[PDB]
Amino acid sequence: VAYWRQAGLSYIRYSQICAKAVRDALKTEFKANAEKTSGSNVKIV
Amino acid sequence: NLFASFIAPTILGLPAAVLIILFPPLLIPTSKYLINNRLITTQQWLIKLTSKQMMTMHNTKGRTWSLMLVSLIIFIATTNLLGLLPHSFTPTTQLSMNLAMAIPLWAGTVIMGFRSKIKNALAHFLPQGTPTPLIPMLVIIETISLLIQPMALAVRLTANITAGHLLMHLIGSATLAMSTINLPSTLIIFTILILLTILEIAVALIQAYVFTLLVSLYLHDNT
Amino acid sequence: KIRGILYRTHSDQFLVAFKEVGRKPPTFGDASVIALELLNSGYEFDEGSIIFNKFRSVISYKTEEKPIFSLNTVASADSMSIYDDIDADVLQNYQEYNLANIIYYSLKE
Amino acid sequence: QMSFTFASPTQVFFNGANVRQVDVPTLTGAFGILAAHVPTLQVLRPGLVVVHAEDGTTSKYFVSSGSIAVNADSSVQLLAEEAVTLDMLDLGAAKANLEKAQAELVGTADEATRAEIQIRIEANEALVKALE
Amino acid sequence: LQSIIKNIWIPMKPYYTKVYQEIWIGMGLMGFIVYKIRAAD
Amino acid sequence: DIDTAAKFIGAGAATVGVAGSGAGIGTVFGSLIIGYARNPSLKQQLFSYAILGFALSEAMGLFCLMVAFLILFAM
Amino acid sequence: DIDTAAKFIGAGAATVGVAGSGAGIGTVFGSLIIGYARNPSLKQQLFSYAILGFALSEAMGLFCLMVAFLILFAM
Amino acid sequence: DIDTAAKFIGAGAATVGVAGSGAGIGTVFGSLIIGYARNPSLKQQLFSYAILGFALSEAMGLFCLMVAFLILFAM
Amino acid sequence: DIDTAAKFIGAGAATVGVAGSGAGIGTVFGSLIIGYARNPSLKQQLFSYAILGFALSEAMGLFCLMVAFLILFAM
Amino acid sequence: DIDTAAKFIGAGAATVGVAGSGAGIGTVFGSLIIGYARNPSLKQQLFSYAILGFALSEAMGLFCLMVAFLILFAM
Amino acid sequence: DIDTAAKFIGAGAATVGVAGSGAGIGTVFGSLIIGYARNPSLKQQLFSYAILGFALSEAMGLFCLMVAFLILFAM
Amino acid sequence: DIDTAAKFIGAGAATVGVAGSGAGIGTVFGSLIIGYARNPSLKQQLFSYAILGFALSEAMGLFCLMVAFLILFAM
Amino acid sequence: DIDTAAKFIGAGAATVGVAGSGAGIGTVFGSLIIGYARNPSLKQQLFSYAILGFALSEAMGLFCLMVAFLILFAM
Repeated sequence: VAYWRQAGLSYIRYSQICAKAVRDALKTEFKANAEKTSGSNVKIV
Repeated sequence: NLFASFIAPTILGLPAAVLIILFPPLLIPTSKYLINNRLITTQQWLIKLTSKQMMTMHNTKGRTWSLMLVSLIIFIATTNLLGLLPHSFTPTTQLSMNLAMAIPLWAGTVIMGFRSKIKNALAHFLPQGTPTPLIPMLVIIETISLLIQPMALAVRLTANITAGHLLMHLIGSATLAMSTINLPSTLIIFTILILLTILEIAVALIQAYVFTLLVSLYLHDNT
Repeated sequence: KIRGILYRTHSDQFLVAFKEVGRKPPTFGDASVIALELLNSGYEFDEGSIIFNKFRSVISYKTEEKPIFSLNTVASADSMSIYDDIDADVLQNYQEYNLANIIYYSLKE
Repeated sequence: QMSFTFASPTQVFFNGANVRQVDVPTLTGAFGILAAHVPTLQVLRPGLVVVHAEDGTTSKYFVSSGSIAVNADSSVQLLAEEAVTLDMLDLGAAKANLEKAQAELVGTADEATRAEIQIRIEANEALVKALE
Repeated sequence: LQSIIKNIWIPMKPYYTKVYQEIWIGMGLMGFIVYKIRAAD
Repeated sequence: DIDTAAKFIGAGAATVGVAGSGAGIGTVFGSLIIGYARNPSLKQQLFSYAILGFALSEAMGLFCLMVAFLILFAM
Repeated sequence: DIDTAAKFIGAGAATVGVAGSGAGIGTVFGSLIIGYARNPSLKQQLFSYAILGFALSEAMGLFCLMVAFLILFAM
Repeated sequence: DIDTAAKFIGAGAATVGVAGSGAGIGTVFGSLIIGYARNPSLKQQLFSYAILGFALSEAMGLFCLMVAFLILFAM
Repeated sequence: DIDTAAKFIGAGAATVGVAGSGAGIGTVFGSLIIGYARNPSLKQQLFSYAILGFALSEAMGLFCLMVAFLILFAM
Repeated sequence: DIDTAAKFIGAGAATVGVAGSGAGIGTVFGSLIIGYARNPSLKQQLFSYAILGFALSEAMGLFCLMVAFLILFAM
Repeated sequence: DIDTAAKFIGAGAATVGVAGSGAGIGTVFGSLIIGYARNPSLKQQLFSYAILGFALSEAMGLFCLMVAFLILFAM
Repeated sequence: DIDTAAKFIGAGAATVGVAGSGAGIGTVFGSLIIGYARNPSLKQQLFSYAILGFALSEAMGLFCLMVAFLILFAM
Repeated sequence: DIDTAAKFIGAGAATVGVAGSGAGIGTVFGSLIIGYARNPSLKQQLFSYAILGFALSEAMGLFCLMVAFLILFAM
């Protein structure tokens, strides 16, 4: 029982945050391309 | 009788233990050259590795003691190994020498830990999250442990080398007393002696390194 | 399209839909958003199934349906007794991540 | 004997390969996986992943999250959400993000966003330490 | 007195005056302890 | 005297019982190391229990020493 | 007297048996640390068992001390 | 008497053997804590085994005390 | 007599050796608790091994008691 | 005789040393239970090691009993 | 003299109590090995606790030796 | 003689210290069983460490027996 | 003499305390086996800690033997 699960999160959120952290710490050479390949366009209705 | 190897050696009425204590550093030649022979090459490599493995954890104030600690871990080590030579007198087997290596070092470390940082120094006697009803004894126990640690160092080294050499000598005597009886038993005891000798080499190195590491961690605590 | 086609005859049996899918090649961010929305819905599905169009060839495609189990399913599955360092928390995290994975896979197909 | 399958949503690093040992940073600790390992399944936390090939060379990737699964047939599947090779990163950006997240932490007060911040901090700490 | 203070006292001074002061105090304490021991014998 | 002698013997014996406290603190702090290595976010809280654990182990140890002195001086 | 002497010896001996309780509480609280570090949501409940565990370890320890005093005073 | 004296000594000695039961219950309840922290749904069932485990540890402890009294009174 | 006295002393001493069986059963049943908490589907089978484990621990314990009686009565 | 008496005392003492083998087999079979509960496919192989483990624990135990008899009869 | 004799006996007895510190450091460093093998990123921090753990185990051990010398020389 | 008697007593006592080696090998081979059940691919390598582990446990045990004989014959 | 006799008794007693070091090294090397079986990439580093762990366990053991000889010869 990790701390964030005690806070009410979900591993999907954990994974999003971690992937975003690795994408931001990416060099500007690869940063735009990597961010493109993981951008979210879906919209809830 | 049995402790003949630990009596302060004298030759021609002269206290030749001094020469034995002075000798180890004669096995570490130095050189201002850039490329040098094999011995100094490997020895500089070993000193580099030891310095890296020991001092790294310390802050900028601790690493000033670096020259001390490395020297320590060399001296002891060499002495220990020189002990494993036949008929050699091992000066680490003497409680006097280890006391004089420990009490000054641990002493000065606690001294400098008290001079500055006196607040947290007296606060290290109390762990962080201690509830109230058990405060007093938790102080006195730390007091005893701290105020005795040098004794622990000195004895842990002294008697360890003592027991090592004494047991090697006893199994040697046993092999002697089995020379005129079953030859296969003589060979078995001899092999046990060989294994014990290897273990004694290892214990020499390890005891040097552990004495060093303990003093180093005390320094780290008081810095 | 599927929401508009199924909304009339099936409106009560409906939780959430999604748009903006189809213009851009789908990426894992989309699937993660969908998994988020599905978990944060106040509906604990004991079982589920995703239905997509498994691409077979440039001329052929087969409408396929993959199953989607829940935490209790994999937990109580006796064949899961041979898997190691397993508890409800790890299985929950792995369940959620596999949900997102299979949604991504269905999208890319 | 070990059939490895290291994959990312957009890229396949290994596939059915034959390595000797893979080290993964599972959310419940790090551990190694060699052939015939006990069957298990785990989720990952941001960390290095060193894959040891039979020859002896080691490929050191970095994964932010995902799922490792080793099965009865010594078939390992490691799926990682963002699997970057260590060269595509830098220490300064990581350290700066770490500072920003620590600052937001000492500023924030609500458990949900506090946990979010702490997760970001964990990712960035793992980053800085894993790089160098 | 020459090449002695030049090759011994020269390098060690920064250690012998600032790094090792507490070491000297501990040396004094150890010497006093040893003297007390040798006394009660 | 035989009484004084037996006081010394019983003192050493009752002192033996501190090995239990020694092993107890060993176990407690070992488990604290493991538990922290697992779930470091709880460090603070964990440490609390540790102290308490320690606080009872030494407890029993104390009793031993108690009899020791309570034989060495009070009797 | 030889009787008083043996009373002291047997008292120290029976006191030795508290090392078992020492190690027992050590183990119990170490396991509590680990179990809490794993599943902290159960902390409260876990703690209960701990106390109970402790409550039986000290139990056996008590018996030792019992004989101790039951030899030192009652006999 | 020397007989009475040796009875006291042997009683303390045979009493020493309760440390084993002490450590045994310590281990049993520690393991129960861990096993419950892992799979709490089985708590009830687990507890059963615990008691049984305990019921045999104290068992051996009893034997020690047995000889103790069986030397202190019956002999 | 000195012989009878030493019989009592040696009996208590040989009795001390039951602490090993005590701790052994403690460990065995603790491990059984853990192993069942981890793979409960194997409970039955696991239990078997437990008994066997127990059956050898008590085994060694028996030997101790053996000498005990084999000194107390047969000698 | 004092010699016979000391033979009995030393026999009981040397017998004490079987507690080590008792706890050793306890640990070995407990670990076997756990290891089987985790990777049952290896049961056969695991069992082998267990026996070997046991075969050395009893080994040391034997030595104790050895001196025992080697004092009780040979001396 | 009987006094000197009992001093020697009580010294050996009080010395027995160092086995507790021995097992305690054994457990502490074993747990450190495990905890480091699990979460190596915390190595430094973990090591700290280890030392502290050690620093209290030896603590109790010291007390034993204390009485030892405090009987051998001071009494 | 009282000397011969004390030689026998001290021999049995120094022999007691083999229980430590017994439990040590028990633990080592139990851990080997577990570690192999986890990561069997490393079996060979693991076994090596085991032997070494064993090779030091018996080591300490040897010392005990040493004093034993070094009292029984050499003194 | 009674002095020499008590020297032998106290020597055997103080020797008993090596069981702690025996079990300590047993635990240390068992944990090393487990920790290596888990995270073999750290083998080298792990081994270091092991030695250190060992280096302190034997430490306490040494003290026991110390008193032993420091009673057998120095006193």
